[PDB]
Amino acid sequence: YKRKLMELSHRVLQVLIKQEIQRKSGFAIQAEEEQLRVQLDTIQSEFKGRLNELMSQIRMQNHFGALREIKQHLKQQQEGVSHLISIIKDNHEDIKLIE
Amino acid sequence: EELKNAEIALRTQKTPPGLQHENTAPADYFHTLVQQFEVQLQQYRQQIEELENHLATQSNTLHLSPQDLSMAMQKLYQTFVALAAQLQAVNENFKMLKEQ
Amino acid sequence: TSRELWTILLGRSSMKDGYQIKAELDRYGDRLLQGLAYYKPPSTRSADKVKANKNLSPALQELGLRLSKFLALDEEQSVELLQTYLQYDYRGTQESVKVLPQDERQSQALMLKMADYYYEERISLLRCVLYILNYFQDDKHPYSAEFSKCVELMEQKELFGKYLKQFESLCREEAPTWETHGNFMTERQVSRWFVQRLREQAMLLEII
Amino acid sequence: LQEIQQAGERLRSK
Amino acid sequence: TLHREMEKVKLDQKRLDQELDFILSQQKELEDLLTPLEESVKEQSGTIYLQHADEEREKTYKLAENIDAQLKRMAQDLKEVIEHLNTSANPLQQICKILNAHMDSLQWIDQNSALLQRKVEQV
Amino acid sequence: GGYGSLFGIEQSQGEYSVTLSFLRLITTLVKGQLGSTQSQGLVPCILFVLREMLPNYHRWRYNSHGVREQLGFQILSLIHAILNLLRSLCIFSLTNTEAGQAVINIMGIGVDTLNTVMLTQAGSSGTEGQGQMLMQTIKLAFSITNNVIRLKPLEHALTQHGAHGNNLIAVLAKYIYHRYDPSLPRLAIQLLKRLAMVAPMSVYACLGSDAAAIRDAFLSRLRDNIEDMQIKIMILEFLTVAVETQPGLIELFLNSCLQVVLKLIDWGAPLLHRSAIAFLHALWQDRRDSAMTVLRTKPNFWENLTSPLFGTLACPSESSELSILETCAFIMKIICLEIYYASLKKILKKFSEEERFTYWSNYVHSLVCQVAETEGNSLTEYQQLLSAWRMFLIVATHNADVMHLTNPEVRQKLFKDILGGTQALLVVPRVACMHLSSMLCTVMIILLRRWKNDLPEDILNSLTQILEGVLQRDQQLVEKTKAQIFSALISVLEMKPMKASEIPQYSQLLLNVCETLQEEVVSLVDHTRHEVQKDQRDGVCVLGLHLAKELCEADEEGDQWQQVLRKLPV
Repeated sequence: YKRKLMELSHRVLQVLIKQEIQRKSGFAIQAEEEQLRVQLDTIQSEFKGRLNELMSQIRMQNHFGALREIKQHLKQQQEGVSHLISIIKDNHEDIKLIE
Repeated sequence: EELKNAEIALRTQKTPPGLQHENTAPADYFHTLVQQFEVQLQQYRQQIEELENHLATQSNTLHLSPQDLSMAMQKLYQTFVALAAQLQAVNENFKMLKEQ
Repeated sequence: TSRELWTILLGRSSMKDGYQIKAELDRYGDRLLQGLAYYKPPSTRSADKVKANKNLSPALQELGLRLSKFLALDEEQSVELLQTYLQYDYRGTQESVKVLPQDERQSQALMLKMADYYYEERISLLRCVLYILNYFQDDKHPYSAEFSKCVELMEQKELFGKYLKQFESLCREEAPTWETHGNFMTERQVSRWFVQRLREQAMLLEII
Repeated sequence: LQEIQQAGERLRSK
Repeated sequence: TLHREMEKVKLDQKRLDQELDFILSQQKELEDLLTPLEESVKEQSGTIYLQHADEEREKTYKLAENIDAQLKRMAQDLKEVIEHLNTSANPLQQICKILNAHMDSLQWIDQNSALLQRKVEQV
Repeated sequence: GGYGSLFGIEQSQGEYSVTLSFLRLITTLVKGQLGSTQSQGLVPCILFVLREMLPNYHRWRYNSHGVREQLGFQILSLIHAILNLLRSLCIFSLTNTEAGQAVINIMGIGVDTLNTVMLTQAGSSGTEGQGQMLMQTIKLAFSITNNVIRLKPLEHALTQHGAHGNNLIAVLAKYIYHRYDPSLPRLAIQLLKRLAMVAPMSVYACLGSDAAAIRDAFLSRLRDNIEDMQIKIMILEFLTVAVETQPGLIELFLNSCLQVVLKLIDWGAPLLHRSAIAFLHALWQDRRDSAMTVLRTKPNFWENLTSPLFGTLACPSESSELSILETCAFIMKIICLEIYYASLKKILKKFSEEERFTYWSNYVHSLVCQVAETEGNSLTEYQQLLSAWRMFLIVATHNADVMHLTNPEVRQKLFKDILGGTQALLVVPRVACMHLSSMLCTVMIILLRRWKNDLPEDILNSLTQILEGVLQRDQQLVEKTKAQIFSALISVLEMKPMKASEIPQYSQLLLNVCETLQEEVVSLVDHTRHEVQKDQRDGVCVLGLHLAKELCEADEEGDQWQQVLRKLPV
């Protein structure tokens, strides 16, 4: 269902752009809209090669895949965090009561 | 989202058949669609650098260490300390207003 | 492609053996001999084949028919030149060629570059003939005797009359018009075809 | 490891 | 008590099952809806054709869609990278997973804390 | 100078025969090999040619077409010919002044403008048109930047993303489209390899949406058979280099490139297979796990990868193709690195049954001996091949079963051969022989230690003569050799308890041991005294001490020891 959501979403974007193409034409896509379009081309000009590098290192990792003492302090800190969380939530209750 | 968007596009395409104009909507739509992919690009590059540092460690990785635990422990201690300081600011502001 | 043949005769290629140069001359012999007449005008049979050549995507066959109408060249030769450009000259991935015949703008740009390619190909064939004639007797050129042999093969079949007739034809061709050449034959294209015919005349006269 | 990479980065940042 | 929670859990399974099928009937009725958009966009094209000339930039919105698609591939590859990183995941990796959980808890905690501070400021 | 007035009047009027004549004279002067004392007088003219001519020659009024281009071209010709001989000044000017960006622009005119002006030539002079001079100027700018990068703001401008969206490196890469003159794309590729060695931004980044296009173009241009074998090896080296300097592009390129390497590994050209197997060895070295796993999955990968080792090479005295030895070297290196980091087992069992160890050792010995007889033109070849045999035998002994290196007969053959090789190499009186014998010594030491239980009189006499030569040597370079030969002799005596009567030249042996002991001991004494390199002296000391202890334990009567202590106040 999620793949279908992304796919029909791309399709809906297609139908939207095509409806805004067929009708709104007529030397009418103008000043403010033109500004929007220019800002959009700009952002499009504003990475990809880093992404190829990401896939690269990821393939590298995918192929590469192909302490009783410490637990005490770790769990003590976890208990401390569980102690602090509730006091913060009480802060929030006091906030809502203040509003 | 996607269903109702297809619905709106179909409805606007239906009203045009007789005579209409519903176009500013898809304009703002393409605007938001670009604004979305904007952050995802930075995400792609940040993940790039993440995989880079990971594999940099992995070429070095043929061994492990015991100190990183103590480092992360002291850092998480100062961290939750700052977090509780922030929560204290929040409780004190709640109390200031609820006393006002 | 004539550009490759020319670059080969010019020695810019890693093929340095004389026999291979002789074989390449033999392969391009018919085109070198027929000269500018190689590119045939549109003909019904070639068009019906371009449609019937089932190996082609419909978008490609349509772009090719548009090209044949644009440059008044046979549809089959248009398809061949188009495949040559898109497989050797296209500065884009083999992916975008799937859509460029669907996108009208990309199709028009491809048509323009293809007309440029056809003209340049004619010029390249002429330059190849020029070099072969200019080095056929100089014993210092690495392919000298191969050149004299190709030149003798060209002379034995009366290269003179063929080049003269091609000169006359290029001299009496009516200027390209949008009526006969389709939507693309703008004034820019009229002047382009004119300068092209002028260059053809000049090169043919130099060859003579 | 993604959260852990992020958290290594953060605790290092502090 | 196990039987009690079992009754609740079977209720949850049934209800989520029904909700997924409802989302699916949405994914279908929405394909039907996206189709009338297509036929009416075809009508709009066959009408705009019945004019002089001058289509608008399509080679730009298509590039926008392509940027979206490339970002989608990037997110998919990031999912793959996360999956492989897990596939790589001694006491060491236990320490790392636990520290990551603790840091994530610290992050959501500071999030709730700032939410409280902002509610107070609005208060 | 008087030429400045003519230059000003030419710039004002729009014809530059005076300036061009000045340039021709200056180029002949700088090229005519004016003696070192004479270059200093022309350096002001050089600064004039570098600072005022090249940076503005684009803006100067051109009364006719071409003359601006030829002015720039003569400027670049002077610059290069000076740089091809002066050096420091041209380098500093190009790297810190406007000349850098000017030549950058000359390069960045883009291949399209080039080909366009190329189609503008109206006559047979397609090799002699204005476009020919233009391409000459472009290749000049390219070779210039190449030399400048080789000999060393310019780098920042070269990696900067131009303000118009076309990063200069992208314009450079697009030159791969130039199909009339191969030297231009070859030089662009050279600049690309250099920048990948030196630039910090990923080539994919500045390449943008054309990165994949350029990749496909490269794959086609390499795959084609009419491409220059020179360009072929150049691209193969480029790939290998990116494997060690450009990770992003190195990943982008394989996508696939491997099929080409397989096709070339089906005698195509020794250099091609050399560059290819080199790139492969490098990828296996850098732990390119994605690449390693992907390859190791391909069928017959080990078979087609190792087919070159199964052949027989010509004797090292004949003209044996250095590429064959270098290939086999990188191949054995890949096999090692794999086995260490880890079809293969079958290939190894074959090679062992194929006695490949025996032929390899015989050939390595012949090569070392040949290098020795020449006292160090085939030197580097035999050296690398010996490094190969060394690393091979090492990785073998570390896992003898995997190598099937259980044969004590083969173990003893190897030990004796390496020993005698160290000997013959260390016998030549007149630096190469030193390093070679030192490598052989480290090898023989580790080997004897591992194969002691498989491991004598002739060995004693040989190590005796060897220590003798090691004594007649200058001290500062023979220390490690002395220590090695000593541990060797110790192993020779510990191998079988022998009385002084069975030790040939035992008198001379103890004599030399005493001489060395005395010298080195006095040395260590002075060294420790000046301390008012700490551990090695004491190590050698204790070593000689235990050595003489055992030697005396062999002589219970001390009569020879008596004559010795009488000869030396030890």
